[PDB]
Amino acid sequence: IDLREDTWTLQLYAQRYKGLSPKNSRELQLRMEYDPLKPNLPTSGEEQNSKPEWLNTPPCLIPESESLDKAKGALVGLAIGDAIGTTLEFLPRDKLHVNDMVGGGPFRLQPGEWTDDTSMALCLAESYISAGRLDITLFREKLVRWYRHGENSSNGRCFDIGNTTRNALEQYLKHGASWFGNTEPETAGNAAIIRQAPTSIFRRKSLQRTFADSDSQSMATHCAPESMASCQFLGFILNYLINGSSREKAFSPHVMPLPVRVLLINAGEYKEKKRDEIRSSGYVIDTLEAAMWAVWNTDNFHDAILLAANLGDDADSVAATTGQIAGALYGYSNIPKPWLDKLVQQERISNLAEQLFYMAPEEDF
Amino acid sequence: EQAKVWTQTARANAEKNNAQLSTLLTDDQIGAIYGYTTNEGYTALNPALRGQTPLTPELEAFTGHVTDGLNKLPAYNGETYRGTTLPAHILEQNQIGGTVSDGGFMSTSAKTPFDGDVSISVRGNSGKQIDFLSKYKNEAEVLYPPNTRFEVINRIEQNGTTHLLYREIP
Ligand SMILES: [Mg+2]
Repeated sequence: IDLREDTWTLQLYAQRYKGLSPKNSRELQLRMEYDPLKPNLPTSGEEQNSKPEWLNTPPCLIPESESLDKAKGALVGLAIGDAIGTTLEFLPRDKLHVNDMVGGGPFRLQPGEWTDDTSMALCLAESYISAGRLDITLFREKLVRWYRHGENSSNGRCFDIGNTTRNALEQYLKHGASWFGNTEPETAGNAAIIRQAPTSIFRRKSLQRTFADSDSQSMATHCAPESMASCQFLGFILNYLINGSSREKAFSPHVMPLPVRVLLINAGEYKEKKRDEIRSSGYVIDTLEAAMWAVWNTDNFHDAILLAANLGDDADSVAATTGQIAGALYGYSNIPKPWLDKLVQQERISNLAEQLFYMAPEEDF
Repeated sequence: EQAKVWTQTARANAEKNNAQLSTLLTDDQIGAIYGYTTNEGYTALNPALRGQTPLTPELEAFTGHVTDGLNKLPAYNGETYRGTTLPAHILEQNQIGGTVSDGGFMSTSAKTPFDGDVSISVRGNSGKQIDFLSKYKNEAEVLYPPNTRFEVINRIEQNGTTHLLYREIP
C-alpha cells in the first residue's frame, strides 16, 4: 500500500486492522449515537475516566544502566544521524553515496557538525531539564535563542531552520504564548519527529505522559495532525526500546488511536517494501515510514544510519529519525566509536540524555 | 456546584495533558467543553440543539460557552470518524451529492471506529481536538460545532458497514 494514496482508499484498506483501535468509552459511544436517549450501540465500554490497557506502561525489564545506555543512544544517535544525513541533503537518490561522517552538504559543514534537527532536540531537552515537564513556552523561548542567537548550534549560527518552524517562531514572537498555528496539511513536515527523543527519555516511565507530551511538543511549532500523531507513534517506539523491548516486540502492531497513515505504519506495512518504494521527502509520513524501514532492514546502528542517509532527498530527516530508533534499539555503547569521537559536543549531548533519564518522573498512580 | 466540578476537573486534566492549550480557555469555556463529555451534560444539551427538547436559557448559555471555547482551539485539519447507526430513512438521505447538517454538536474521533452499521469519514477543519480535557488524553475526540454543513462525496458498502465520506462545506 502506498501511503500517499487518498485516505478513502487507505481507510477502506485499513479495515483489516480494526483491532488496533481502542474501543470507545461508554460516554464517547453515547455521543456517537444517532439518538442518545434511544441508544442503539454496544453499551459495554469502560468509563471515560478509566485507564485503558494500551496505556499500561510495560515495565523496564533490563538493568537501569542498560536502559540508560539506550536513552543515551536515542539522543546521541539522533545527532549522529543528523550529522551524517546532511551530507546528501537535497541530492537525488544514488547520485552520490555517503559511508562515513564527512561533513559537507548544503551548509559545507566540518565532520561531526549537526544541523537544526539536533539544535531543536537540544532546546527540547534543556526545556525539560529546567521545567520538570513539557513547557511549550520555555521550549519556544529556547528555539528563539537558537534562531536569533545561535544557542545550541553546532557552529555558533542558526543555519538550516525550516520555513514552518521559522513561521511558528515569528508568530510566537508577534502574538505571544497563546499562538498556535501551522495546521494546514502542507505543514506536515519533519521538524517535530526529528526532535522527539527527549520527550521519550523524560517520559520513559509513562506511556500516557509520553502520549500527552509527544503531540504537545510537535504543537510548539507544528499542529498538523499527521505531525502530532507521528510524534506519538515514534514516542511509543522509543519508549518500548528504551525500556528494553526486542526490535520484533517494538515493531509489532500496538493498540493505539492513530490517523490512518500512521495506523498503517503501526500495522507494519513498510516491513516488506523495497527501497524503491520508500520516500525520503520532507513529508512526515514518508520520513517516519522510511526510518522504520531502515531499522527493520539492518542489523546494527552503523548500517541503519547509512541505509537511511543514502536515500538522498531529505536524507537528513530520515537519518535523524533512524538515529533515534536505532540508537534506542542498539544503545550508545554500540554506536561506532569514531563517530562518537567526531560528533560535535558529543559529551554534552550524552550528559543531557543522562540528565533526562534520571529525572524521568515516576508513572502516575 | 456542577459547573465548578467540571471546570476544576477539566483544568487538572488539561494542565497534565497540554498546559498551554489550557490557557486558551476561560473557566466557563473549559468547564463547558468538559461537561459536554459527561453523560449528564451531553444528554441535556445535544437533544435540545437537535430539536428534541427545548433549548432553555441554561442550555443556551451552556452551548455558547462550548462554542466560545472551541473557537479558541487550533483547527484539526484532517479526517476523523464517527461509528454510528442511522435509521433507514436517514441513511437513504445520505446519497452522494447530498447535503447533511446536524443541529447539535457532532462528535468524531481520529481513531478508526469499531461499532455502528455506518462509518462516517469526516474531512473538514472546523472540528477541534478536545482529548487534552480528558483524564488520559486517549480517545482523540474531534468535535464539530452545531450546524456544520457537509456534502456526501462518497459512499460504499464494505462487508456489513456503510461507509460515507463527508466534506465540510464552509
Ligand atoms: Mg537539518
